Amino acid sequence: TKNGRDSQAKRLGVKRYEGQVVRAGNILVRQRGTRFKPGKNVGMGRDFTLFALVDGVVEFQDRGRLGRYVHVRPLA
Amino acid sequence: GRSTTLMRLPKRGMQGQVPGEIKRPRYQGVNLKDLARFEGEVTPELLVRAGLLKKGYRLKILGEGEAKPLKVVAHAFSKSALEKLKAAGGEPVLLEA
Amino acid sequence: PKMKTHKGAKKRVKITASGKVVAMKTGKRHLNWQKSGKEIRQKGRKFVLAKPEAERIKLLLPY
Amino acid sequence: LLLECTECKRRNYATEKNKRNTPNKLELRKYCPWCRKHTVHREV
RNA sequence: AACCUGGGGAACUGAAACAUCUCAGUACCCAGAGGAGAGGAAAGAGAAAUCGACUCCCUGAGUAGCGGCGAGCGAAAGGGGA
RNA sequence: AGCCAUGGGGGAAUCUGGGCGGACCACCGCCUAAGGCUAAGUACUCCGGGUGACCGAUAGCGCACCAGUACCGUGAGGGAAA
RNA sequence: GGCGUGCCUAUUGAAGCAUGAGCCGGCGACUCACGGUCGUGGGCGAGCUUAAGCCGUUGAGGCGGAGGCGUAGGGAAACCGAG
RNA sequence: GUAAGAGGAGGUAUAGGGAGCGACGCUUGCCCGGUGCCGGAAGGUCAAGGGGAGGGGUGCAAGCCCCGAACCGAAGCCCCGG
RNA sequence: CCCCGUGGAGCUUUACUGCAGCCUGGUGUUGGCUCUUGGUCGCGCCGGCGCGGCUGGGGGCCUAACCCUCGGAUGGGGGGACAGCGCUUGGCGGGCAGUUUGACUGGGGCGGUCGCCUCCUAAAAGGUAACGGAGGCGCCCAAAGGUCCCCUCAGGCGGGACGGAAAUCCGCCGGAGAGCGCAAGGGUAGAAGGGGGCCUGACUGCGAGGCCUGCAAGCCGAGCAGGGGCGAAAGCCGGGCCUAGUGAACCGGUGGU
Ligand SMILES: [Mg+2]
Ligand SMILES: [Mg+2]
Ligand SMILES: [Mg+2]
Ligand SMILES: [Mg+2]
Ligand SMILES: [Mg+2]
Ligand SMILES: [Mg+2]
Ligand SMILES: [Mg+2]
Ligand SMILES: [Mg+2]
Ligand SMILES: [Mg+2]
Ligand SMILES: [Mg+2]
Ligand SMILES: [Mg+2]
Ligand SMILES: [Mg+2]
Ligand SMILES: [Mg+2]
Ligand SMILES: [Mg+2]
Ligand SMILES: [Mg+2]
Ligand SMILES: [Mg+2]
Ligand SMILES: [Mg+2]
Ligand SMILES: [Mg+2]
Ligand SMILES: [Mg+2]
Ligand SMILES: [Mg+2]
Ligand SMILES: [Mg+2]
Ligand SMILES: [Mg+2]
Ligand SMILES: [Mg+2]
Ligand SMILES: [Mg+2]
Ligand SMILES: [Mg+2]
Ligand SMILES: [Mg+2]
Ligand SMILES: [Mg+2]
Ligand SMILES: [Mg+2]
Ligand SMILES: [Mg+2]
Ligand SMILES: [Mg+2]
Ligand SMILES: [Mg+2]
Ligand SMILES: [Mg+2]
Ligand SMILES: [Mg+2]
Ligand SMILES: [Mg+2]
Ligand SMILES: [Mg+2]
Ligand SMILES: [Mg+2]
Ligand SMILES: [Mg+2]
Ligand SMILES: [Mg+2]
Ligand SMILES: [Mg+2]
Ligand SMILES: [Mg+2]
Ligand SMILES: [Mg+2]
Ligand SMILES: [Mg+2]
Ligand SMILES: [Mg+2]
Ligand SMILES: [Mg+2]
Ligand SMILES: [Mg+2]
Ligand SMILES: [Mg+2]
Ligand SMILES: [Mg+2]
Ligand SMILES: [Mg+2]
Ligand SMILES: [Mg+2]
Ligand SMILES: [Mg+2]
Ligand SMILES: [Mg+2]
Ligand SMILES: [Mg+2]
Ligand SMILES: [Mg+2]
Ligand SMILES: [Mg+2]
Ligand SMILES: [Mg+2]
Ligand SMILES: [Mg+2]
Ligand SMILES: [Mg+2]
Ligand SMILES: [Mg+2]
Ligand SMILES: [Mg+2]
Ligand SMILES: [Mg+2]
Ligand SMILES: [Mg+2]
Ligand SMILES: [Mg+2]
Ligand SMILES: [Mg+2]
Ligand SMILES: [Mg+2]
Ligand SMILES: [Mg+2]
Ligand SMILES: [Mg+2]
Ligand SMILES: [Mg+2]
Ligand SMILES: [Mg+2]
Ligand SMILES: [Mg+2]
Ligand SMILES: [Mg+2]
Ligand SMILES: [Mg+2]
Ligand SMILES: [Mg+2]
Ligand SMILES: [Mg+2]
Ligand SMILES: [Mg+2]
Ligand SMILES: [Mg+2]
Ligand SMILES: [Mg+2]
Ligand SMILES: [Mg+2]
Ligand SMILES: [Mg+2]
Ligand SMILES: [Mg+2]
Ligand SMILES: [Mg+2]
Ligand SMILES: [Mg+2]
Ligand SMILES: [Mg+2]
Ligand SMILES: [Mg+2]
Ligand SMILES: [Mg+2]
Ligand SMILES: [Mg+2]
Ligand SMILES: [Mg+2]
Ligand SMILES: [Mg+2]
Ligand SMILES: [Mg+2]
Ligand SMILES: [Mg+2]
Ligand SMILES: [Mg+2]
Ligand SMILES: [Mg+2]
Ligand SMILES: [Mg+2]
Ligand SMILES: [Mg+2]
Ligand SMILES: [Mg+2]
Ligand SMILES: [Mg+2]
Ligand SMILES: [Mg+2]
Ligand SMILES: [Mg+2]
Ligand SMILES: [Mg+2]
Ligand SMILES: [Mg+2]
Ligand SMILES: [Mg+2]
Ligand SMILES: [Mg+2]
Ligand SMILES: [Mg+2]
Ligand SMILES: [Mg+2]
Ligand SMILES: [Mg+2]
Ligand SMILES: [Mg+2]
Ligand SMILES: [Mg+2]
Ligand SMILES: [Mg+2]
Ligand SMILES: [Mg+2]
Ligand SMILES: [Mg+2]
Ligand SMILES: [Mg+2]
Ligand SMILES: [Mg+2]
Ligand SMILES: [Mg+2]
Ligand SMILES: [Mg+2]
Ligand SMILES: [Mg+2]
Ligand SMILES: [Mg+2]
Ligand SMILES: [Mg+2]
Ligand SMILES: [Mg+2]
Ligand SMILES: [Mg+2]
Ligand SMILES: [Mg+2]
Ligand SMILES: [Mg+2]
Ligand SMILES: [Mg+2]
Ligand SMILES: [Mg+2]
Ligand SMILES: [Mg+2]
Ligand SMILES: [Mg+2]
Ligand SMILES: [Mg+2]
Ligand SMILES: [Mg+2]
Ligand SMILES: [Mg+2]
Ligand SMILES: [Mg+2]
Ligand SMILES: [Mg+2]
Ligand SMILES: [Mg+2]
Ligand SMILES: [Mg+2]
Ligand SMILES: [Mg+2]
Ligand SMILES: [Mg+2]
Ligand SMILES: [Mg+2]
Ligand SMILES: [Mg+2]
Ligand SMILES: [Mg+2]
Ligand SMILES: [Mg+2]
Ligand SMILES: [Mg+2]
Ligand SMILES: [Mg+2]
Ligand SMILES: [Mg+2]
Ligand SMILES: [Mg+2]
Ligand SMILES: [Mg+2]
Ligand SMILES: [Mg+2]
Ligand SMILES: [Mg+2]
Ligand SMILES: [Mg+2]
Ligand SMILES: [Mg+2]
Ligand SMILES: [Mg+2]
Repeated sequence: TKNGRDSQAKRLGVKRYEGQVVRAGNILVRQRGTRFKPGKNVGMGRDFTLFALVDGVVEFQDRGRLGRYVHVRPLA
Repeated sequence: GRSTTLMRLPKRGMQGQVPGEIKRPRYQGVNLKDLARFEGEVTPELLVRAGLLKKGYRLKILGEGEAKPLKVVAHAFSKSALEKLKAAGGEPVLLEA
Repeated sequence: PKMKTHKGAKKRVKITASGKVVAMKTGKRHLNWQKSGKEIRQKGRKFVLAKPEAERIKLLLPY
Repeated sequence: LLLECTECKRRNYATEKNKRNTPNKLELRKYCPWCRKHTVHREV
């Protein structure tokens, strides 16, 4: 035939979860598109990679129309 | 069986040359901390006679430690090393000819 | 008798004062054509190895 | 086509990529050398 | 018997194929020397205005370096001795 | 890619000579090619002796014994037992 | 009377109709040299240690520091140096 | 056969070497594009070597030393034909 | 028999690479005389004529090297600076030599495949096989990039000179079924899409901390210093909506400190 083909797995998805302590810069979640939006103290890079901008705890916030956001609540 | 980890690469320049090695003066780092141990008049003669020279072409006192008062004949002094001995001793430089 | 130092590996790998083994970053001489300034810069520095670090130690032994 | 930009009155290069037949013959884009800062870079 | 000197001189094998390379100037064929043989008083060494024939041992040193810079191969000066 | 050696071609000078110090050039220094001889320290063990945390007749040399024998092979050569 | 599928090897699997072995006796296979790395017993310690060799001895030791490892690293290197 | 030489042959194209076919009878057509072989004083390409415009190293200098264009350079291959 | 081993050997050729062998230029052995063309240094004479050394080449004759031969000849004859032979050039070169001639694989061979991306298989983290199902990549772009400002689709129905299934224009409905260079997917109009204005951050020097991971490699990145772009500014810019568009090391090329 002519089929046996596939690009190796990219291992994306939720990397960090809500209620997890995070350093500054830890990739919070790798993703295909905008399956998750940025938020409080959370930036993103060319591949739509979400990552902490501060130290603290992750939190997820669903907002229907707006979409799903993820932020880190600072504290020390 | 595959490419050995020899995939890494030789940055090392000067790695060789036909006639071989170039005869150049070798400076032995000798700290003035061990230098302060004994006291009198430290010269290359003493440090090799018993210490940390070992026929090494040159002597160069330097670094951490506290300088005892005495004449220290060496072939080179660290900038920071010249301070410690200057603050209580003489700075006898090397030869020349 | 008397192990010989592996010259090929001395010519490309310096062992640190502690016990670590360092070498230059791979893939910076040929593939190049136009890679992010990040790449060519990331490739300038040297690194540490892991397990084979111990493998390569067992050559430059007299060294 | 592989392109390489030079510096004016100096000796510095830079990574580039020009187009063969496609509308692009010369490259007069500005750039930043190590000596001093910011000077025009020709193709060459 | 072996040791020695010169003339000629392999392949297996190693390189996890193989051709440079390695095995090795080894194996061996040949001529010659002798209780030894070779070498030997600088058209030398090589960086010290230093050494002072030759051989042999220790070291230098698995250094310098050679190398499909692979596999591997691997000096000399100088220093301690006979 | 010098130094040493030399199969082929060209081809000098005698100390204002000539070789070397890793292309080449200048500087500084080294040494005197194209004839020969030279003991000792070194290598080996057929031969004699001495010693062994060496063997003790399937061991130890192939041979403790009339063995390089008997026997085998055209031959080179193989090679016991006891 | 009850119970009970040789040994070894090799195998996912052997009593195996897979391997090897007639039986006994004797012979027979992880060593040494140099270098390396970890552990361990002990000597010495910012030091530790000798190699050829020489002297002695004739189952005696001693001498011999040349040299090696260690006391500084970093850099391709010049160089700098607790950086 | 390294060579000296020897066979060919103490022969001489009615002879000697190579190849295929295979007494004898009747016959053996077409295709030289490719390959081979043969022929072709032109031309294209082509090595050492000859040449030396021009260029470089060093030196106070005369020099020493190195790089190098055009042009002359066989067979072979391209080309032309059997 | 069959397969396997980066076993062996014999054999083949337009496999690779040698070698013998043969062809070939320069040169040594290697000499004399003469004619003709080009060059070269000095002179007599207006790029040319006369002379010598040196010649390069071409044709001819010569004899004494060298070769052959003739009643053993310090010689005669034949050949002749050619051949042969030495060093060096290039070429033809299975006559000969050393070797190479992949793996997966419902036995091998034949066929097909070999790396990268998307989806499914995959059992709701990640991961996950088969010669399972099904498609792409080995690029493109100085605008298709940056930034500032501005605008928002495809389609359905109605209406309009050429045209009407579908050019372009007005209107009403139209939350995404368009567009996003290209496969597929995730994402997206509260822009990543369409359009202008200024510009070249398709910068240098770095890199806290992470994703992924056997190693090597791949990936994201705040913020710092330098100098700069767009915007009033807060601010964005270290290339393109994102996931392919590729190659360790060695050896060598060009430009610089
Ligand atoms: Mg699959
Ligand atoms: Mg996948
Ligand atoms: Mg960014
Ligand atoms: Mg982007
Ligand atoms: Mg491989
Ligand atoms: Mg440390
Ligand atoms: Mg390079
Ligand atoms: Mg490139
Ligand atoms: Mg960049
Ligand atoms: Mg840099
Ligand atoms: Mg050492
Ligand atoms: Mg071989
Ligand atoms: Mg190999
Ligand atoms: Mg083989
Ligand atoms: Mg050899
Ligand atoms: Mg020889
Ligand atoms: Mg003697
Ligand atoms: Mg003698
Ligand atoms: Mg003698
Ligand atoms: Mg002699
Ligand atoms: Mg002699
Ligand atoms: Mg000598
Ligand atoms: Mg000896
Ligand atoms: Mg030793
Ligand atoms: Mg070598
Ligand atoms: Mg060799
Ligand atoms: Mg050798
Ligand atoms: Mg010595
Ligand atoms: Mg001596
Ligand atoms: Mg000669
Ligand atoms: Mg004279
Ligand atoms: Mg005289
Ligand atoms: Mg004279
Ligand atoms: Mg004189
Ligand atoms: Mg004179
Ligand atoms: Mg010199
Ligand atoms: Mg002087
Ligand atoms: Mg000398
Ligand atoms: Mg003499
Ligand atoms: Mg003697
Ligand atoms: Mg004896
Ligand atoms: Mg018996
Ligand atoms: Mg018995
Ligand atoms: Mg006897
Ligand atoms: Mg008797
Ligand atoms: Mg018998
Ligand atoms: Mg017989
Ligand atoms: Mg036998
Ligand atoms: Mg019973
Ligand atoms: Mg098992
Ligand atoms: Mg049975
Ligand atoms: Mg059976
Ligand atoms: Mg079996
Ligand atoms: Mg068995
Ligand atoms: Mg049986
Ligand atoms: Mg048995
Ligand atoms: Mg040793
Ligand atoms: Mg040991
Ligand atoms: Mg360890
Ligand atoms: Mg120990
Ligand atoms: Mg204890
Ligand atoms: Mg020793
Ligand atoms: Mg005495
Ligand atoms: Mg004695
Ligand atoms: Mg006694
Ligand atoms: Mg050290
Ligand atoms: Mg410090
Ligand atoms: Mg011949
Ligand atoms: Mg004849
Ligand atoms: Mg005859
Ligand atoms: Mg006849
Ligand atoms: Mg005939
Ligand atoms: Mg025929
Ligand atoms: Mg027939
Ligand atoms: Mg007829
Ligand atoms: Mg016919
Ligand atoms: Mg016919
Ligand atoms: Mg016909
Ligand atoms: Mg033809
Ligand atoms: Mg042809
Ligand atoms: Mg021609
Ligand atoms: Mg020339
Ligand atoms: Mg010339
Ligand atoms: Mg000129
Ligand atoms: Mg000139
Ligand atoms: Mg000049
Ligand atoms: Mg020209
Ligand atoms: Mg021709
Ligand atoms: Mg024709
Ligand atoms: Mg294999
Ligand atoms: Mg084999
Ligand atoms: Mg094979
Ligand atoms: Mg083979
Ligand atoms: Mg053979
Ligand atoms: Mg061919
Ligand atoms: Mg040969
Ligand atoms: Mg020959
Ligand atoms: Mg010739
Ligand atoms: Mg020839
Ligand atoms: Mg001639
Ligand atoms: Mg003429
Ligand atoms: Mg003439
Ligand atoms: Mg003419
Ligand atoms: Mg003329
Ligand atoms: Mg003229
Ligand atoms: Mg004229
Ligand atoms: Mg005339
Ligand atoms: Mg003339
Ligand atoms: Mg004649
Ligand atoms: Mg004649
Ligand atoms: Mg004649
Ligand atoms: Mg003639
Ligand atoms: Mg001739
Ligand atoms: Mg020759
Ligand atoms: Mg040839
Ligand atoms: Mg061979
Ligand atoms: Mg072989
Ligand atoms: Mg296979
Ligand atoms: Mg099959
Ligand atoms: Mg196939
Ligand atoms: Mg699909
Ligand atoms: Mg899945
Ligand atoms: Mg899953
Ligand atoms: Mg699951
Ligand atoms: Mg799995
Ligand atoms: Mg399926
Ligand atoms: Mg535009
Ligand atoms: Mg775009
Ligand atoms: Mg466009
Ligand atoms: Mg409609
Ligand atoms: Mg309508
Ligand atoms: Mg109408
Ligand atoms: Mg119209
Ligand atoms: Mg869409
Ligand atoms: Mg944008
Ligand atoms: Mg639009
Ligand atoms: Mg646009
Ligand atoms: Mg724009
Ligand atoms: Mg990091
Ligand atoms: Mg890693
Ligand atoms: Mg990328
Ligand atoms: Mg400014
Ligand atoms: Mg960006
Ligand atoms: Mg893209
Ligand atoms: Mg855009
Ligand atoms: Mg992705
Ligand atoms: Mg290689």
